[PDB]
Amino acid sequence: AHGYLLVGPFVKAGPLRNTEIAGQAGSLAAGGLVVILSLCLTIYGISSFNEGAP
Amino acid sequence: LFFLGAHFVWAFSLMFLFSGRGYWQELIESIVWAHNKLKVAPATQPRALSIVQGRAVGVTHYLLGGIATTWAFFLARIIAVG
Amino acid sequence: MINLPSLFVPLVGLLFPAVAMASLFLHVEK
Amino acid sequence: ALRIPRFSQGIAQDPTTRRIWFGIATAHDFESHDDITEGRLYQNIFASHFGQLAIIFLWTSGNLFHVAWQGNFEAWVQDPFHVRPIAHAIWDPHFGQPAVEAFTRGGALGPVNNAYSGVYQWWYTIGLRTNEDLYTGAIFLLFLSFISLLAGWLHLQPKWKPSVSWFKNAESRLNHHLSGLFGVSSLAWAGHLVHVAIPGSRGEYVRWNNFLDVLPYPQGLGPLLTGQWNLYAQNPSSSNHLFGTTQGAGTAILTILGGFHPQTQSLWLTDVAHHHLAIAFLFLIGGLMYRTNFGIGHSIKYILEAHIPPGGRLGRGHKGLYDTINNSIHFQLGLALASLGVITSLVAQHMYSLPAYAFIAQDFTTQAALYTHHQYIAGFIMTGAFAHGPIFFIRDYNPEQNADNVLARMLEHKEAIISHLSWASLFLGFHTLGLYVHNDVMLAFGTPEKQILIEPIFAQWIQSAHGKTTYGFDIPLSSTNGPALNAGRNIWLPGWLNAINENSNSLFLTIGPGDFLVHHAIALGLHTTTLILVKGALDARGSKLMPDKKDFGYSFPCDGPGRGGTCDISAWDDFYLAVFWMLNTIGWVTFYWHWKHITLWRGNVSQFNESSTYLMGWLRDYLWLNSSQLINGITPLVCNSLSVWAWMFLFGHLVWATGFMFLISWRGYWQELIETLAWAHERTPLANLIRWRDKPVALSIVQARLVGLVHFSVGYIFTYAAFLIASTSGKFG
Amino acid sequence: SALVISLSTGLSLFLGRFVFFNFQRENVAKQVPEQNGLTHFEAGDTRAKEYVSLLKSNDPVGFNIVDVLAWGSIGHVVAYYILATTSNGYDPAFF
Amino acid sequence: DIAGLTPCKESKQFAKREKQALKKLQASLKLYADDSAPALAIKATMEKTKKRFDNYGKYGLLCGSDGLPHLIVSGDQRHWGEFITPGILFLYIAGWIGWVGRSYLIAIRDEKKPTQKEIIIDVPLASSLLFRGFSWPVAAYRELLNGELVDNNF
Amino acid sequence: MSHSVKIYDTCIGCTQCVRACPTDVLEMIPWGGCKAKQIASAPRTEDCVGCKRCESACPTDFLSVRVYLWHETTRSMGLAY
Ligand code: CLA
Ligand code: CLA
Ligand code: CLA
Ligand code: CLA
Ligand SMILES: CC1=C(/C=C/C(C)=C\C=C/C(C)=C/C=C/C=C(C)/C=C/C=C(C)/C=C/C2=C(C)CCCC2(C)C)C(C)(C)CCC1
Ligand SMILES: CC1=C(C/C=C(\C)CCC[C@H](C)CCC[C@@H](C)CCCC(C)C)C(=O)c2ccccc2C1=O
Ligand code: SF4
Ligand code: SF4
Ligand code: SF4
Repeated sequence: AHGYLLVGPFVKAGPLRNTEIAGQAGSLAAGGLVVILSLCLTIYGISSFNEGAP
Repeated sequence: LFFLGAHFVWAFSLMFLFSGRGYWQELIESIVWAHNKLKVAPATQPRALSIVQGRAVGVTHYLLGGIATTWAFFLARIIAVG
Repeated sequence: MINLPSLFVPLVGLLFPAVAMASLFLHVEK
Repeated sequence: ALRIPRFSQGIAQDPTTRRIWFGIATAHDFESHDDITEGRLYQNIFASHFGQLAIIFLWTSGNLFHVAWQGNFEAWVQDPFHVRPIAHAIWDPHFGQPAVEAFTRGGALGPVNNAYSGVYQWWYTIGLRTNEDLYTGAIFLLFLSFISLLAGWLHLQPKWKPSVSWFKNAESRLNHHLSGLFGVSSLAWAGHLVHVAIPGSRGEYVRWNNFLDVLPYPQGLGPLLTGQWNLYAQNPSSSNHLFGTTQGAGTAILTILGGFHPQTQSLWLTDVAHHHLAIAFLFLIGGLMYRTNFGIGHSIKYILEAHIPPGGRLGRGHKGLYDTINNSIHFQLGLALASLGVITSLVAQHMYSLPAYAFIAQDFTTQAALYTHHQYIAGFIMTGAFAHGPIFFIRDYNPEQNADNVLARMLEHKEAIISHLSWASLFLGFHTLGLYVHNDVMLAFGTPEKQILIEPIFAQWIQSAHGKTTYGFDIPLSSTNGPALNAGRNIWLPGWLNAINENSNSLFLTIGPGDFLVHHAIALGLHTTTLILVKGALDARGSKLMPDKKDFGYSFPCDGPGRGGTCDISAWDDFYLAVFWMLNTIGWVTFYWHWKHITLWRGNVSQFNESSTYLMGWLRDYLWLNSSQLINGITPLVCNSLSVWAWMFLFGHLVWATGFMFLISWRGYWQELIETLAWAHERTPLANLIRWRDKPVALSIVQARLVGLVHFSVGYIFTYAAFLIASTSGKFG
Repeated sequence: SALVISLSTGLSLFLGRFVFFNFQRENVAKQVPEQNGLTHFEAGDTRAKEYVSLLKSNDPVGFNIVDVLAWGSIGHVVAYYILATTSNGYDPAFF
Repeated sequence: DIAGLTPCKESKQFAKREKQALKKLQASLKLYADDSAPALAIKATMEKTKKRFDNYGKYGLLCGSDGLPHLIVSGDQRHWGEFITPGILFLYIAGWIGWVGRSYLIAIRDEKKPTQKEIIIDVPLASSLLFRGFSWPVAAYRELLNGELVDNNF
Repeated sequence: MSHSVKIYDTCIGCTQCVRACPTDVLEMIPWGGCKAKQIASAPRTEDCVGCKRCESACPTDFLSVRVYLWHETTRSMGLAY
């Protein structure tokens, strides 16, 4: 849900905007953000480990 | 001829704004010492500024400094062309 | 191949930082 | 509630951020944090700054290695005229094309900033010519700067002593140093310039292959060892040189003699070497002055001892300055700082007027962003010099051990010391400020006449003794000759130290009433700056308002309200306060050169002369003239050659300004709204459960006096950085 | 004009005042004792200064200056030579 | 004479200063007081800076370039009283500011309690003390060194 | 140290003198007379923050008192929370 967000933000407001490329409209850089984002997310799950399977 | 003073007064405020207090004490005595040798000071215990007075002499100066700076900057670009 | 020496600014100015801002969040924990 | 980064425990606990911020900014304060023993500490600074030297060579390596695939020599030697020789290539993805505008510089493709740093004239400046001859640079320096780490460890590890006691001698060391080090460190240099470099300067080249085959001479070192020495200096050069090619280059190493040059300024190649040689006896004769367990010479106590020029019948002690300075390690690191501090400017004020370098000054941008990175610093030192000699007084220092005894006595008769200091300032205060407003009330009153200016003898007079030459005088008993010097003459001072009057590049520029003020306002700087450092230092031990103020002597910033009201009254917060005037002297001073120089270069001189005199129009021209160029690199109709600089120059005005927060804010207001602003999450959805490891806080009550500063400073020092360059580059001068 | 070898004559006046004691009495440097390993302890930190030991050499080794300085510098020094030199030797006067 | 160029008797650069400037402040062809009784550039403000003239006095007076005067103050030639004459004057006047500073002060501390006399001021300027200051001949200049304030008071 | 700011004096009498301070001080220990003879610099101090409200009133007649623990709690902070 948070996924297909961050498109027109960086495909319609992109650095040199309104693109003529196959890529954007685009995954592009944004797909790069979910990676930075998603692990900035993990090294917070080192605040809790508390470790199990129940 | 103002625009230099008051563009000075402002850049005097920071001294009042940016500084300690038992400092100008610690200083005010070295003074008070030299004073006593010649026999010229004690009466009316000379004292540094009242923590918040020091702030009172920030601000107030920072404003009548930083302000008349433009009161000058202005009246000097409407008198004469404009 | 022609004109291609662009890696020692992300590995450094970008990725090296990733390492440590991650990694060194060892200051919090490890 | 975890246990965490260690040396401290005190620190190791608070959740609140202070744990990080602080984490970094004890690291360095070894004495008396958890670990430390007099054997730990010492070594724990020794294999530290073996981690030094080490980082100075990974700097130097790359300095020589972002040169010689790109950014000329093999064009800058070919013959180098004030256009734009390069350090390095800029590479930023943010750039526009308008990058095509320099952001690229004639010959090279890459856009680069090119060098303001001194070297290009020194790598060249002795030999080291050849663009097929060099990539060497790191290769060495680095196959060095790693060894720099190796002892680090080797001498780390106990087996082969890191050695505790050993660190207190002196005599042995410094009986070693100022011979072994300096002396042979010179010599060896005297060596190099002479076999490999002077030959390059006149030169034709040395070739890599032959050391033995290359001789300076035909019949070889020649008696020399035999002393004639003299006759090196016959027909050493021939002034009308074609420099580095002969044709009249000549070959007798070394001189006094011939020329200031229209081609080169600076310092005849030979002379920087007999000198380097010449001094290399005195230090070698000096080294070997104190003991090393053979039984010759001197022991460092017992000359200080009962020694003493005055009184002897006075009543002031000498006794153990040596184990109180030896035992201090702060006395140490503060006679260290200064000397370096006093000489860092003697370096940098002699390096102009007397630059050692082919094609420098009259390169004359790089001559003006190199006097100052040695004026900043140098000032930046001095403070720290004065600041480790008010830590000696608190952490170390021993009132019973010291007493009657001259360093003591300095505390004792101290109230005077700050007063006959503060009396200098207050005088040097209003009296410079009468002269400069008066000088500005007059004008724009439109009587310029009835200006008050002293044309200020005392210098002009020095520099008669030297000369020349401006319009005579006799000066009774010199007389412009008759009494000449007579004892001395054709030998020594020759043509040299005779530029005379010489507008273009004299050495000595011709001083008047504009210089009889700045010169009294640099003097009101280091005085005020030092009444506060002298004071700062003297009672770090503390006074009346605080008797106590100790066992943290240094940074205990703040105290409770009441008594009179007590504040920045730690010897750190006077150091803290000091650094503003070291950023105000080291500003009046630098400010001064440049305006002067600037004007000197397409130069009226006149202009400083009437426009040193008064304060307004120190803005108007200079400061207001000559931002000119930089402020549009942006200018709306597109971007012109310098853009880094002007954006830096506003980066300059922000970093500065944003100091003030830190500086007019004071932890109380900040902490409290963070008390409300940490009711958000704890209260507001999708933000919750979610735990900081560190509790929100507002910065401690010393911390922000620093940070505003270490913030005030960059802005400030990054603005003139960007200002001067962004204006000595176009010019006009 | 300049008596250059006026003073290099002069400085190895004094460091031959160095050729000194390595030779004569005892093993050398009068020890080491103190230098590696280190001092008692000592700890002022510390000794040894005597205003009295200017005697011994000042009269003996007053000569040394001369020995090069005299006849050896401006000597044609070590004229009384020859003594195995096929590869080559001389060393022929620069005077 | 000493470098900055010489006095009034000739300082062309100085001459050019006399002239343009003021003389032009003139050069508003008129602006009209053909009788008129008020507006005073006209008379003096120029003439009071202007009937400054090949005379000024004479004064020597060094005139650097741009012919603004520089003051050497050596003890020579003409120039002696550009510091000493108005120098001892500064000294004499001050010191008889503070000779009486060390006076409408060393006169109290005394009797029945004197804790802030000082903020009202019986008699003002001390006065009485005041004239002590011109009637210093010598005054402190020996009495400070001996007796009264005396090393013991030190 | 972990709270060490000396307010001591000599009278340590506490009538029309000093009381102010959030918890920290129970004193009234006596020591074998001083006139009023309630003495000491302190009760056990591992409880509260760092005022100098501690003098402001009733003598210390050398140093004021102040910030200084360094070694700093959260409860001793105000904020954790
Ligand atoms: C040549 C250097 C010399 C040496 C060998 C030392 C050695 C020492 N100094 Mg010191 N000092 C020096 C010069 C030196 N100093 C100078 C020149 C000054 C001022 C001019 C100081 C001012 C100073 C202070 C106030 C203190 C020391 C302290 C110390 C001791 C602990 C070090 C520390 O706290 O760092 C740890 C610091 C860090 C790990 C980094 C934080 C530093 C900040 C302020 C960064 C500085 C600005 C920075 C470059 C800007 C950011 C870069 C920008 C491009 C983003 C250690 C004995 C401390 C001490 O023990 O005294 C009791 C402390 O009080 N020094
Ligand atoms: C905080 C600052 C710092 C920084 C960043 C710099 C940076 C610079 N300084 Mg500098 N300087 C500083 C502090 C600093 N300085 C201080 C405190 C002083 C006063 C002591 C100086 C005094 C100074 C001088 C006099 C000069 C510079 C110069 C320079 C520039 C030349 C590059 C260089 O230094 O390579 C550094 C190179 C090395 C570290 C290697 C060379 C060292 C040799 C001497 C080692 C000898 C060991 C040898 C192997 C022993 C031989 C034994 C055997 C063979 C017999 C560079 C801009 C130069 C310049 O003018 O540029 C135009 C020069 O003029 N500086
Ligand atoms: C531009 C500046 C402003 C001014 C005018 C001053 C002035 C002064 N500072 Mg200072 N300071 C400032 C900004 C300023 N500071 C800032 C921003 C900081 C850092 C934040 C500091 C940090 C600092 C320190 C650490 C110290 C000083 C000290 C001093 C005094 C040193 C003595 C001297 O120089 O001659 C005397 C003063 C002048 C030339 C300024 C003019 C004062 C007179 C002439 C007032 C004019 C009278 C006027 C006609 C009447 C108007 C008043 C009213 C009736 C309308 C001086 C009063 C030191 C000191 O206390 O000396 C004992 C020392 O403690 N300053
Ligand atoms: C130029 C100034 C500097 C800056 C940047 C700020 C900024 C701020 N002050 Mg402030 N302040 C300053 C000087 C400054 N002050 C001074 C000198 C004083 C007194 C002399 C004060 C007295 C003061 C008070 C009393 C208050 C503030 C408050 C604030 C905050 C207001 C909310 C806001 O809009 O912040 C955010 C916006 C900015 C800081 C400006 C934009 C910054 C740009 C450059 C963007 C950079 C972000 C980017 C991602 C960088 C990452 C790149 C990477 C390389 C690091 C804000 C943090 C108030 C507050 O906290 O209310 C919320 C509070 O009322 N200030
Ligand atoms: C010029 C001349 C000359 C000479 C010169 C000289 C020789 C000198 C000088 C001067 C000097 C010689 C100076 C010095 C300076 C120094 C300094 C400035 C230092 C400083 C510092 C300090 C004072 C410190 C202090 C401290 C403290 C704070 C406390 C305790 C500790 C310590 C010590 C750290 C000649 C020969 C050519 C001749 C002619 C003239
Ligand atoms: C400089 C400074 C001082 C020192 C400032 C002082 C001591 C100013 C007070 C000076 C007074 C106004 C001089 C009064 C003397 C004359 C009025 C008496 C003679 C009367 C005349 C006729 C001249 C502080 O006390 C202070 C306190 C708190 C925060 C910052 C600072 C601060 O920055
Ligand atoms: S912060 Fe204010 S109240 Fe607190 S100690 Fe400092 S000056 Fe006093
Ligand atoms: S505040 Fe001081 S004087 Fe008062 S009771 Fe406490 S210790 Fe005694
Ligand atoms: S403010 Fe000080 S005296 Fe008062 S309770 Fe806290 S620590 Fe104790």
